[PDB]
Amino acid sequence: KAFEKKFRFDYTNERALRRTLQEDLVKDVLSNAHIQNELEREFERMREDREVLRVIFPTGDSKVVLPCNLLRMIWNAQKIFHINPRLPSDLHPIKVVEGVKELSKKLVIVNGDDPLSRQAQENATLLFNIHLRSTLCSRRMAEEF
Amino acid sequence: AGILFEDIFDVKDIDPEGKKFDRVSRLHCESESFKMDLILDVNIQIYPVDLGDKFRLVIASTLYEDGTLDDGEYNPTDDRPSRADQFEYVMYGKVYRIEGDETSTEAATRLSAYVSYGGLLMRLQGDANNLHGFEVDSRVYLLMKKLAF
Amino acid sequence: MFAGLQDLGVANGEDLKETLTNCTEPLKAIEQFQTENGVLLPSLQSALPFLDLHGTPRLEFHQSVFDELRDKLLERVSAIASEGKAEERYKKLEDLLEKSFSLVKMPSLQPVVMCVMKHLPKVPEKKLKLVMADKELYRACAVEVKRQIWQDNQALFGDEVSPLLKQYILEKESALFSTELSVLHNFFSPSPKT
Amino acid sequence: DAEVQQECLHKFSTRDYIMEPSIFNTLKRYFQAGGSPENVIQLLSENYTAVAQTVNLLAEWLIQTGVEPVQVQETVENHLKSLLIKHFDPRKADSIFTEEGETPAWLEQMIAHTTWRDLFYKLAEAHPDCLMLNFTVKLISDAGYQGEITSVSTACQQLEVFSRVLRTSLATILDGGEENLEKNLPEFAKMVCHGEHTYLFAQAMMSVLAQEEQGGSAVRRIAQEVQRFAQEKGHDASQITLALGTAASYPRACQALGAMLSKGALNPADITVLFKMFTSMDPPPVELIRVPAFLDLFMQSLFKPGARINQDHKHKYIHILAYAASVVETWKKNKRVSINKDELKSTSKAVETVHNLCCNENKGASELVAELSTLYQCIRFPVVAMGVLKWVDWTVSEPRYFQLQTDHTPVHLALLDEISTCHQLLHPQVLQLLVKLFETEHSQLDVMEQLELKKTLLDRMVHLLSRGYVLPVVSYIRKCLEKLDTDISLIRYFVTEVLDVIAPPYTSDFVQLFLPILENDSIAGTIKTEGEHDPVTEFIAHC
Amino acid sequence: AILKPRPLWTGKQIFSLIIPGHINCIRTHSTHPDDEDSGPYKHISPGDTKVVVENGELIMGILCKKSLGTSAGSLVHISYLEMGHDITRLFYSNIQ
Amino acid sequence: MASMRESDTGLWLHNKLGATDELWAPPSIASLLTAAVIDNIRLCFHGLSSAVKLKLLLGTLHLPRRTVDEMKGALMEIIQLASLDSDPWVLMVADILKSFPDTGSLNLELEEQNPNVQDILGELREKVGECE
Repeated sequence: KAFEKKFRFDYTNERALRRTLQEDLVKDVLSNAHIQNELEREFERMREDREVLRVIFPTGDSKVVLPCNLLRMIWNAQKIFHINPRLPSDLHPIKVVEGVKELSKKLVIVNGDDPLSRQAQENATLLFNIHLRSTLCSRRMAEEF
Repeated sequence: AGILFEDIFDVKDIDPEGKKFDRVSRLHCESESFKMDLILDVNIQIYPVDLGDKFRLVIASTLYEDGTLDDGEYNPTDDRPSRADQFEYVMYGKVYRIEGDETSTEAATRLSAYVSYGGLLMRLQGDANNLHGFEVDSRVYLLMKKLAF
Repeated sequence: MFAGLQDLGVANGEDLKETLTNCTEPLKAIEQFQTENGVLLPSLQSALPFLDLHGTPRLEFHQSVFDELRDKLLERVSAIASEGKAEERYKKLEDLLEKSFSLVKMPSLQPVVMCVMKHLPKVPEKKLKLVMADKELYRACAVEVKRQIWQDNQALFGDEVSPLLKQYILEKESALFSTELSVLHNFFSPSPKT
Repeated sequence: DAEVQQECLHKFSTRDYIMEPSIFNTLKRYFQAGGSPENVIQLLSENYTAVAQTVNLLAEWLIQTGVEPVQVQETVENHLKSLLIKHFDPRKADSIFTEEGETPAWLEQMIAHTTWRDLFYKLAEAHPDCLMLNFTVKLISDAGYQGEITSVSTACQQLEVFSRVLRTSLATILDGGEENLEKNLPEFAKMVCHGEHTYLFAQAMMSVLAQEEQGGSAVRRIAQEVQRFAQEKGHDASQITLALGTAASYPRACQALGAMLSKGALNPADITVLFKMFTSMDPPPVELIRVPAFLDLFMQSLFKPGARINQDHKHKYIHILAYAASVVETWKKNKRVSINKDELKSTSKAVETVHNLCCNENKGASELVAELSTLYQCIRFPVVAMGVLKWVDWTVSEPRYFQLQTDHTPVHLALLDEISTCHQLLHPQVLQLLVKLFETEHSQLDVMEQLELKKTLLDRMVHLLSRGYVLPVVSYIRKCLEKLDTDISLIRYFVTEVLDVIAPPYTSDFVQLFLPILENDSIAGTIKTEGEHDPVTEFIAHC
Repeated sequence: AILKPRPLWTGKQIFSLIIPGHINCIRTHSTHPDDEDSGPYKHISPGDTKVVVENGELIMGILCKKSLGTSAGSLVHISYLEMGHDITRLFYSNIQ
Repeated sequence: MASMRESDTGLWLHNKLGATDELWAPPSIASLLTAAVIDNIRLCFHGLSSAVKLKLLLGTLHLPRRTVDEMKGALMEIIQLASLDSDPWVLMVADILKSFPDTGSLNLELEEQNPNVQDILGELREKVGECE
């Protein structure tokens, strides 16, 4: 229940959208069905990654070692660009989803287009991709960062 | 002008957890008109206070009445008029956190502004109406003066 | 659509037309029919002006009340099928069935009759025979009524079974004559449980 | 008339058009248009349904099968209510009432039930502009059902009726004792404190009556109950009460107490001010600081575990509490005559020792028992004893305390017995604490320790009964036995010990409350044993 | 940090100049009570624990080996990860 | 601190204090009492409804001591002007509050041609005498 309430980014309530997003964006995310489908697919992939994590990590040890400190980079961006985390921002959630998807392409460990190479590359950056998608979520970028 | 907030406070309590530091004292003060709580760290060695004292607290963005918005560097050779001429204790710091009873649907009725004056912390907790000039990562002057009434 | 109402005294559309044909002032008779013979409740009569005022005629909420009372009756009898003394309540359900067998022919109350027949473990034989005479009443009847019907109906039971036997033969001859000539999938390949 | 006839015929085509409320109007229009009614009759032949008659037929079917007719009527009326709320239009109702111009008898049937009257109240609230709603309200008032109309806020806006209600309620309160005050307090307090003006006037008259030193304690208690109820509702008027009193000569004390009660906390500055003035040669009226809320906050500060207080002002706190509790003053005609300060040194030392014992939660209970002599010596004062009981209340209020409590019959219950013995006024508080302990159903310990704790609590409440606090204890036992929240063995042992310790004769109230206790089979079939001294048989025979 | 009655700076204010660039770091002092983070005064520490650095400025907290030592996430570690190695060398020398 | 005219002052008072649901005077009344409003109430007190009068009079006590000290004469004037209203509630409240700005206390006078007060005091006193 906590996972769903923290990573869903419901597009039903309008007051919360006005509080977190500008008016030019709330109507777009409320009327467009494609955006809602993309958001639902994002949440489903997050749930699959959650299942994969619970399979790989028994005993509930959430401490891991990873290359980039995403939270510290988010904090640095907040301090550099003077976010003022009190007013609604200008960031379409579809922009966040597309940015994460295109970023996942560039971070390559195994170089090649072979299906074997594709699978090896997907495995090598699996944990980092899961962490990145769990950090740069559509809801977190609009409710927490 | 640049007066972010002004009110009269009376020292309702001094540091209740005990004197952690000898030269710095914690003060819990209440308001008179807007009824907002204040927590402040003061240099008790140079500006001694005790229980029951009252003072005027005027949080201001700049010390100059014309609001020329100085950069924030120490230039003692400045002959321009300043608010500090009519205040006994002046501190300069930056606001670093703003809290509130914000809900996911409607706004916040109570705010809590946290400011650090180079180590000495102050928390001003009150209704949201009186705290509107506080924007995080901005410079603030303290400008308190004791009252004899 | 409204046959059998005359038996219990509730006038149907046939007698209503036959009466209004030779009546000069239908208004007063209609009023006395809807008020006296209908819902004799002062609360509903006081409600009528408000419902006129909204512009939604008395038709709609009268139909809603009739449907909700029908639903309440069926749900109450469903609870009745498992509460109270078994034999006494079974006889009460039989009494309700013999009262509603006159109204079984009117579809707005036919579901009540079929529901009562379904709830009653053993429908009277004459009612079963009359239901068997009509196709709609037979098909609408639940599995319990079908079980009670089939016990004494040899030809009807055989005729109902026959299409299933024909379907079994058709699928058996489709399996025996199938192009999937594989060892792992033959006529006897599936386990008996499957 | 082609369009009119065509639209009428199309209307007739709808399923069951005959029972329109304008079918009179529609058929009159059709007759005016010259259309012959045989087409209407032929169309309505297949276009009729008994949506009015067969509803009743199903009703008697349900009645015959065994359903209550009253329930069927209630369901029908509730559905009618709902469909009327969803199908109501006021302006056309005003139009038709202007057309009619008479009082509707169908409106009398409309009002005749309570649910429909509530529907009218809701409609009048929703559509205040409409005329028929005001007309129905005035008809309800004339018919005698003005009481069902909203009167909680109407009572506040009326002076004399509210005054008479207050007078009658207080007279009934003083007639029936505290048992009836507990019953009349909710409604009277809600009526008084729902309106601020009513609260102010009521407090004014209570303060004026309490001016008399003869019997003014009851009036002051009434005023305290009213002000406590007002505070529990989020309305703060403590400064108003201070302004009512003689705090004019001591503005500092009034301001300090007003601030302390407004913020609801204990601050060193105002307490230091009060200590300085009261310890001086001209102390203010002590009765001003005798408000129960301030003393309750003070006990929360110095008794509740986890509460931290300034050690450098703890002596001032103790002195203030001692002066408020133990130091006595003489008043004649509201004039200060003399001050008795005898209970100031030993009392303050006892308060300090008890506070140190209570607020030192790191020390075990064994250490507290080790100083039982001093504990009993200090527990003999009313304020100190009540503070001890409060400290025990918060200390045991933690569910984990019973897990850390390793005695079947602990020392806390012995201190409760001492509290019951020491002062008669503290008996309601001991009873409340015992009820809180017993009603606490535990799902985290073994049932055996719960049974032992309940048996010990039964012993404590037997002790409460012995010291004269009989009626509430007996009533609580009767309620528990009739609620089946107590084990039958517990009830049997309790009643056995009660009848073992007590002796005839017995008052009318005691026997009247105890005869139904034996009337329950759970006692008749258990306690009744073959022996020369059978308590149940003896009590039955003696009555 | 204080202008009247006498201009006095603070150790944290001077140390903010030593911290390079705009470094963001959060640590806890060696004597930080655990229950403090539970109740009120979470962001305003009575004991001056909970080291917080924003924009390369020491907002609050007392520095010890937990934040300047050879531990993961220490101030020197964040300096080396964010800034280069020359800047970190200057940081070491300036502190000393 | 603009000079709010009589009709405008009445509109402002019936908008800020028009909450019939709020039979309790809100603490905001402490900030709703200033020099200009009290001065201009001299003409708009006629048009105020009885609930508005009661709310304002009950809120007049929720003031700082320094504010009462610096705003004495205007408050005496408003008390004497409130003592000429049709509702006896306002009359009695102003009569008792006339001593608030002077000493900080409330006057205590009753049974002065107040039939409800007379009946209440008499019956409660006789009942207390019966159950002393």
